[PDB]
Amino acid sequence: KTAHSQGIEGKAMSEEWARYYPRQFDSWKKTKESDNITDMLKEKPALVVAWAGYPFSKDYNAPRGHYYALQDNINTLRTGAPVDGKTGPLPSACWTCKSPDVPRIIEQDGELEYFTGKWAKYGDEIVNTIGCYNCHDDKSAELKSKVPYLDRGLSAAGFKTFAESTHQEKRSLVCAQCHVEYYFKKTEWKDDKGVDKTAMVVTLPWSKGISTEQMEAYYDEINFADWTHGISKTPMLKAQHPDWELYKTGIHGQKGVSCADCHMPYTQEGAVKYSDHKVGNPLDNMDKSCMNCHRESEQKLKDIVKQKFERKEFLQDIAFDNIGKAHLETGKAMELGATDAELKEIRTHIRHAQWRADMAIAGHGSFFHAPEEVLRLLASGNEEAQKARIKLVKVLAKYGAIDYVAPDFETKEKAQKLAKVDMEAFIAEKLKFKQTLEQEWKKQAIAKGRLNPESLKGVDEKSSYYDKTKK
Amino acid sequence: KTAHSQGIEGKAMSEEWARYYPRQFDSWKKTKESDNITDMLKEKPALVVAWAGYPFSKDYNAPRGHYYALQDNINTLRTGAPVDGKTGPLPSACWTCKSPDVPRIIEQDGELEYFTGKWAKYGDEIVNTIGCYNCHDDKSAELKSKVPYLDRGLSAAGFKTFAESTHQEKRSLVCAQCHVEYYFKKTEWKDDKGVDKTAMVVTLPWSKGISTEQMEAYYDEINFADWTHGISKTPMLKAQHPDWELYKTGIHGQKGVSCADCHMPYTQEGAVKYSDHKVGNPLDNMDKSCMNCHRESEQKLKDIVKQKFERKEFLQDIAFDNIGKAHLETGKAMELGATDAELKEIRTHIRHAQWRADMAIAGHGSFFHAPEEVLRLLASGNEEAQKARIKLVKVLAKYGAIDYVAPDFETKEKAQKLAKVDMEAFIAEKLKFKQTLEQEWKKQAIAKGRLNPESLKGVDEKSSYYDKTKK
Ligand code: HEC
Ligand code: HEC
Ligand code: HEC
Ligand code: HEC
Ligand code: HEC
Ligand code: HEC
Ligand code: HEC
Ligand code: HEC
Ligand code: HEC
Ligand code: HEC
Ligand SMILES: [Ca+2]
Ligand SMILES: [Ca+2]
Ligand SMILES: [Y+2]
Ligand SMILES: [Y+2]
Ligand SMILES: [Y+2]
Ligand SMILES: [Y+2]
Ligand SMILES: [Y+2]
Ligand SMILES: [Y+2]
Ligand SMILES: [Y+2]
Repeated sequence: KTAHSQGIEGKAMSEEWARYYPRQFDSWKKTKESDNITDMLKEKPALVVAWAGYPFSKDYNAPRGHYYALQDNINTLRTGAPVDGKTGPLPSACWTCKSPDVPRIIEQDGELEYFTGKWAKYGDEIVNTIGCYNCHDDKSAELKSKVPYLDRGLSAAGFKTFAESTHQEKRSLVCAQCHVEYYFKKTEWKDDKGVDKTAMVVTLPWSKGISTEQMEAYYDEINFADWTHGISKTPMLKAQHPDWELYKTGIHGQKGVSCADCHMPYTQEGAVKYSDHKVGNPLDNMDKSCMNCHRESEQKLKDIVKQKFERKEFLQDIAFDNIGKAHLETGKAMELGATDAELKEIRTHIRHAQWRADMAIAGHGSFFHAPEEVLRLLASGNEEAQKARIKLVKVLAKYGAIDYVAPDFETKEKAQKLAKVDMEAFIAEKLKFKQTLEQEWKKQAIAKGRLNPESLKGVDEKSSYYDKTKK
Repeated sequence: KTAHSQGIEGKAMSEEWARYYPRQFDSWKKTKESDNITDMLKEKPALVVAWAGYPFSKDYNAPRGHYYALQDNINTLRTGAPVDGKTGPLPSACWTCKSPDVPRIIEQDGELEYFTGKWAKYGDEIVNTIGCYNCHDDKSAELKSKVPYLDRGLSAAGFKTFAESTHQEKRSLVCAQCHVEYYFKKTEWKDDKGVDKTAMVVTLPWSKGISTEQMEAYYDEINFADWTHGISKTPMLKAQHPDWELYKTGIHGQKGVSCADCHMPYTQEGAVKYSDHKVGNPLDNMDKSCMNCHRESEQKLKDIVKQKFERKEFLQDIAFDNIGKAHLETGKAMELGATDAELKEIRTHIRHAQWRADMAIAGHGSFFHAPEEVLRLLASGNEEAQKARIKLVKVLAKYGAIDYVAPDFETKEKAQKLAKVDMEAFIAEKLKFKQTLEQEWKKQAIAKGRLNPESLKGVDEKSSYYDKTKK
């Protein structure tokens, strides 16, 4: 048994586990070191055109340390600027994979109630970032999945549930609670007091399997769309960090190497043996993350990984350039009078092209986890995009614009202009929110004893729109 | 020293080495077991359209056992039907990588003289198939490169020559004498007797490096073209088995694993240790070819290799379908009056699209040797093809054929019709050649003591146009 077999008071605050596990706590807090903010819209402006009409066209950055998960969720322009617990653009489900307070609230008020309402609803309750309680039982300290949608997805796909999986499988599944692709399923229900409510439930699109094509069939079957494209009016699908799905069928995944083997390698200091909890870039310490299984040179392995990234970049830029042009050319055809019937096939191609390309790039480590599937997906997506463009030439020609040249979107500024994103307004409104309601959330959370000031150190120094220099 | 330190009389006939190396000779002759003839034009008819106007549109089969190299060189419709030593469509260089008689003749008459004249020139001299003398010194038995163009290519690319390479590197370079991409360089010269002659010299396009793009730049720089496309009139480049080039930068190649490690694995019978000379499919005996370095399941490894082949197939069919359509659409534009100036950019795209796609598929093991580069190449080639097709829509529209639908080529028969290949005539003419001049070549070679009847056992049972049932 553990030294806390009856549980841990205040379990949602990771600091509460420190007295029992100083090593794991100290390494866990070190993800604070990964504070870089890479603005993906700035690096890949084609993404702005791809996501026109959707929140990702406003703000989208690369992943950084777990230490910043909650604050980034608050800072992203995607969550907008609520003025109370009933306003703001996004639902409560947006907190789900950012805090140990989520399982706390779910175990308290239930899954449906948790998924009901606005993101702003839990502003002064969900205040701790990815912690011990997201992956560990507070009595046995054993690995556990705290989100019901994971098992439901696993079962639907023909996989064993978390409880029925091997220990090695669990070392990856704890990550899969969050590092997977999902969608929100509008779910109607009624609470104990007889009140009819509507929940937006996190759902893994795995009922037909976890391949990109199977998920595609899943979404098409239910005629689902995350949004109607702002330029092409195509019914779009948004892929979000399908890290586990892509990893699962990559060679390491097929071999049984777990996320933890590379990202949380075992370490030994003296006679002390434990798992490095500083989840980050495995290449930072290859002797612990790679050289236990590989006998070659570290530099050679790093050069190989770099090559994989370069291949992905090559195909990514091609696919999204054609996807972007397709969206714009469809928008031009629309302006000229093209009917929905004339654009149906084209829009279907675009929907599929971007779903495949986004699934390939949304998982930031996929270029390494599953290189070959990533390249195949980008090639497949590009082909669908070009099929759409070949057809668009004919539609444009019919309306007298065969020589139309889709506008360029090589800078974030130009792309957001094409996507009609009023950044100045969004940023101004966001800053107001941060200076008022956000501070009230934190003040109240601290007053109630749900949040310890210590955890906020250097947590709000950067975002894609401001930089106090370094988080 | 060896038991034949002064050399081997009749060294070009591998049977002559049997008295010294029975083990290697016995395994070497077993490639006779790999007699399957896979008609690639039948399996992938899109290749016929791709090679319209070129010999490969007539006959192109997958590689089989070394035992059949010489006979297949004779049987392929590509070498046609000469009536004497001064006729036939192809040059003497076509024997180069098919027989140990090649180095014999080169060391005798010199490289330029060997590369001068028709393929038919050496019909009764080059009669032994890939043998000991192609890779071994007949005095020391040490590995050697017998073709001067390999070192010239290696040096041009910044690589060490064969003599300066490590033993492990030589275990791959002996294969590279033949398993590489090349082109024929028209070379003018004058013999000792003062006669001006023209040679077609095998040349490795490596002066800018061995990557597909570098070779592409090499060919474009010298404005080279293997042939003018029969349908699109595009200046085409033909890629031929760039096995080593693609392997070199694949992970096994980067790690230093040699061709021999997988294709000629070390074997031990009792106290006897030797290299398995039955060059074939490593998957036939993974315990010798893979399991010495891999600790997983053989079935799992095989399933992974199968997956790689499926990914390659997926992209290959897409790329060649668009390449085929591009050729046909260009031919249609030509029929309508499109000028060379109007088609220049399109033809450049087609040339590059097919060069990249052909480089990706011409090496039959590349899907495994360098999976990621193969997928990237097929994706790149397809993109160039689609760029050509988008432009072709506009050219076709200008001439009133915007709704033109390129004809289908899903069967070898339909494709060869589009490529205007008179198979009946070619096969009839070939059979006549085989029944007359070929038999005379063999009868004379046997009479002169250059060929032993033993080596012909079951060697001429199959081809892509006849099957006595099984070679
Ligand atoms: C949900 C509760 C999560 C669990 C469980 C795990 N991760 Fe995570 N991860 C999550 C978020 C929201 C983020 C973004 C943080 C931000 O503010 O940007 C991440 C980020 C990572 C990263 C990036 C690290 C870096 O760039 O420095 C990695 C490498 C990563 N996550 C891996 C990972 C692994 C291996 C997990 C299981 C052991 C794991 N995460 C669990 C959310 C959640
Ligand atoms: C779990 C199933 C998740 C849900 C539901 C949402 N997010 Fe998430 N988010 C998750 C992970 C594993 C990651 C890291 C890996 C990656 O590819 O990003 C993230 C990251 C973020 C970030 C930081 C990166 C960025 O996009 O700027 C933000 C700002 C973020 N997530 C916001 C967010 C919102 C608003 C959500 C509701 C729509 C949401 N996430 C849901 C996992 C999960
Ligand atoms: C999920 C993303 C995790 C978070 C957040 C934390 N831990 Fe963890 N922990 C995780 C894994 C995958 C593992 C390895 C499990 C295995 O047996 O292979 C661990 C392990 C531990 C252990 C056991 C001893 C060890 O291997 O180090 C302890 C005691 C532990 N973790 C404690 C702990 C604490 C205190 C955390 C919060 C600060 C914490 N973990 C977060 C995954 C995750
Ligand atoms: C070792 C063989 C690994 C396994 C198994 C997994 N990951 Fe990984 N991951 C690894 C590398 C070398 C890299 C590239 C360098 C980097 O840190 O980016 C990655 C990357 C990621 C990322 C992207 C992080 C970022 O761009 O900021 C994420 C989010 C990530 N890995 C998550 C992750 C998960 C959840 C895994 C199991 C499903 C997983 N990785 C396995 C190496 C290895
Ligand atoms: C052991 C548990 C492993 C860890 C930790 C890492 N890798 Fe690995 N890797 C492992 C296996 C079993 C395999 C498959 C080959 C085999 O022996 O069966 C691999 C393969 C690779 C490859 C080749 C795959 C490819 O390039 O497409 C690379 C380049 C590779 N591994 C890199 C790598 C790096 C950088 C790691 C640390 C972050 C790493 N591996 C960890 C087993 C294990
Ligand atoms: C030129 C003299 C060659 C040398 C040296 C090597 N190979 Fe070869 N190989 C060559 C030809 C002309 C052919 C085609 C034979 C035919 O009649 O179709 C081949 C074929 C192979 C194959 C196919 C085996 C099969 O399908 O059963 C393989 C696997 C192959 N060659 C590999 C290979 C290796 C590893 C070499 C070096 C040790 C090697 N070849 C040398 C011509 C020549
Ligand atoms: C070495 C540099 C070569 C030259 C010059 C030529 N060939 Fe070849 N050939 C070579 C190899 C390594 C292979 C096997 C691998 C592969 O991808 O095929 C081959 C194979 C053939 C075959 C059998 C397969 C087929 O195409 O049907 C034939 C019939 C063949 N080669 C004919 C041939 C001709 C006519 C040449 C002159 C233009 C020629 N080869 C040159 C290596 C080399
Ligand atoms: C090139 C394609 C080869 C042909 C044709 C033949 N051999 Fe070979 N042989 C080759 C390699 C790559 C190797 C391994 C070299 C190393 O040291 O790693 C060998 C080796 C031999 C040896 C040495 C002992 C052994 O490893 O088995 C002998 C005595 C030998 N080869 C003999 C031999 C004979 C008699 C051949 C014709 C029948 C023959 N080899 C063809 C490559 C090639
Ligand atoms: C092991 C890691 C290998 C190395 C190193 C090389 N090859 Fe290979 N090759 C290997 C496999 C598993 C396969 C696929 C199965 C098959 O036999 O086709 C191949 C295939 C080839 C082929 C294609 C043969 C055919 O389709 O008939 C050729 C011509 C071939 N390999 C040649 C070859 C050469 C010359 C190498 C070094 C440059 C080489 N291979 C390395 C496994 C391995
Ligand atoms: C040792 C000399 C090897 C032989 C023989 C074969 N492989 Fe290999 N393989 C080896 C290394 C060093 C690596 C790179 C990973 C690492 O540990 O550094 C690999 C990798 C693979 C992979 C992963 C690459 C990928 O999938 O993209 C596969 C699938 C693989 N090897 C398969 C394989 C097969 C089928 C072999 C026999 C024909 C084979 N390998 C031989 C080392 C060696
Ligand atoms: Ca989604
Ligand atoms: Ca060539
Ligand atoms: Y406490
Ligand atoms: Y990062
Ligand atoms: Y130890
Ligand atoms: Y003799
Ligand atoms: Y074969
Ligand atoms: Y042994
Ligand atoms: Y790979």
